[PDB]
Amino acid sequence: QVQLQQPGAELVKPGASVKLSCKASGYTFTSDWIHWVKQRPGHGLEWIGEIIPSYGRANYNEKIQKKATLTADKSSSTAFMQLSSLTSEDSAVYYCARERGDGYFAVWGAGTTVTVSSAKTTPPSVYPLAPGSAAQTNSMVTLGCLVKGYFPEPVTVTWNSGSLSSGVHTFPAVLQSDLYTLSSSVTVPSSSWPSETVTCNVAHPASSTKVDKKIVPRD
Amino acid sequence: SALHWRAAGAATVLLVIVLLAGSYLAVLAERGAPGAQLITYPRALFWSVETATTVGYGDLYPVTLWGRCVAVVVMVAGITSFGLVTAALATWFVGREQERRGH
Amino acid sequence: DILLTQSPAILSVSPGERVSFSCRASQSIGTDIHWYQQRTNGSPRLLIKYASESISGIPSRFSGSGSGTDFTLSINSVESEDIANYYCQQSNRWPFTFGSGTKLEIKRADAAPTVSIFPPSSEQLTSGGASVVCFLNNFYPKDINVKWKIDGSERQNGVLNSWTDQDSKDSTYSMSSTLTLTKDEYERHNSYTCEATHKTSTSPIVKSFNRN
Ligand SMILES: CCCCCCCCCCCCCC(=O)O[C@@H](CO)COC(=O)CCCCCCCC
Ligand SMILES: CCCCCCCCCO
Ligand SMILES: [K+]
Ligand SMILES: [K+]
Ligand SMILES: [K+]
Ligand SMILES: [K+]
Ligand SMILES: [K+]
Repeated sequence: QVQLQQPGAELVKPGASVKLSCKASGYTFTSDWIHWVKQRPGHGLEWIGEIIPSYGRANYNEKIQKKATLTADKSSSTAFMQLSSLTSEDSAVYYCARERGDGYFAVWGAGTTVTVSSAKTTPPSVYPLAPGSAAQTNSMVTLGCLVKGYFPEPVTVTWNSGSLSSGVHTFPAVLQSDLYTLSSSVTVPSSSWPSETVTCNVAHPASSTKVDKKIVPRD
Repeated sequence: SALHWRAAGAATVLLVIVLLAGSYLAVLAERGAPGAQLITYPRALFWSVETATTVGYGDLYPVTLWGRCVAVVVMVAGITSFGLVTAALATWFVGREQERRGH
Repeated sequence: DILLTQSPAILSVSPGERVSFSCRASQSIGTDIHWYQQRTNGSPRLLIKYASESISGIPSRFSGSGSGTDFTLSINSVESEDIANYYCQQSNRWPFTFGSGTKLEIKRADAAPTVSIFPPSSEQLTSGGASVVCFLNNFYPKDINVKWKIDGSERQNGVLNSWTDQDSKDSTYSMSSTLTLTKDEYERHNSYTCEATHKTSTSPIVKSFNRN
């Protein structure tokens, strides 16, 4: 199943320490190493460090800044990374991967979007979009939802408790002074909606906010 | 069941154990030193067999102090194991020759 | 360390066709190379282990070959789902290293956009300001021009555009255009337009509405 489990996002004021957690279900051999991979926005993957828990030994990327500290936990099978005292360059998605000691990363985690900014957390506000008060559609009708005024990244956006992908085009965020804004599109056969139902589930893994709203047509 | 046999057996068991532990510990000591090729388990295993049986190919030698201590352990353990099995065979043949005669 | 070079960073291909990514290590490493896949806001997917060995759940579409310093990742019959970034990773010397990456583009048939325009809602104005959103979905090529003209008079500010990557569902592209105005300005007009202009349409493809 899903084995490595990482928190969605972290926000740190520029200078503190941040402690990333990665928890593993599935098998847990003694020959398991746990690796970390920094992926800056627009950059590739960059190996940070590894740790063997069934002994507790850690190695760190000696070729880039070695600020961090990997630690272990005996029972629960959980590892920690201690990225302490940062700038605004240390803002990236941080993956943890499991390696069976045979060199390749079999399983990865979902990542942890770590954000460095002097600002504080602002949850979003979702406003829906039914087609205009009178506009003519075809065999496929297209909806959407607006998620604006939030901080920080990211926002998980799904349609109908995640059970829908048919025509889902979610768009990247935009800058609008200290807060974000982005839209998610969905395209179903007009033979359905509104003669059925369409809700959208928007989680903000930072302020921790599930938000929902059905898309009912404009009168 | 005598002793030379009952010691060669223990040498074999302990050699197998040391090959396994040496694989593991060699990986555990080599990772972290840039340039180390001895950093996965399945080949730390074959390196341990090539090192204990005093073959030494030379394609996966350790490069750190602890990795080299582990290597010395593996070398000494393998040499002891095989010298002791040789002693066992010699004792067996001596016995069989002390019977083809009498003493 | 070991340098993994991936040439080129961008590789474009038509559907149903064999693309070949390439990885080159700065010294002989045997076959200790492993291929991962990552889509937009995805995580890495182990495609191939030790140069040329299969992974469960990976299609026969994906091969993998080479040894020493030169290694190749091939795809017979590319399809839209393959649109991702591809990395190589070595496990022959410490530390493990990754490659710079390589993007797969699919050149597909030309497609005119699907345009849609949306007025604000009875929570957005119930909470204050307003925003009028305009979508341009599943078009190809990716070159298109959003146009905001209020009352005929072109409006130029507050147009926060946003662009998808190439959609890994059908090799297409999409775009949104946020235009945000508090109802102080929204209520004293009633005409909001959104045109587009694509390689496939010499005429503008337009959408608009009224506040009534
Ligand atoms: C005057 C007579 C000289 C006789 C020999 C003396 C040798 C010096 C001390 C040996 C270790 C010092 C460590 C050091 O400062 O070296 C480490 C520095 O990174 C790396 O060690 C090494 O990589 C060397 C490992 C040698 C292992 C030998 C095992 C023998 C059973
Ligand atoms: C003789 C066995 C020594 C154990 C070596 C442990 C490796 C630790 C290196 O950091
Ligand atoms: K010899
Ligand atoms: K020899
Ligand atoms: K040799
Ligand atoms: K040699
Ligand atoms: K000998």
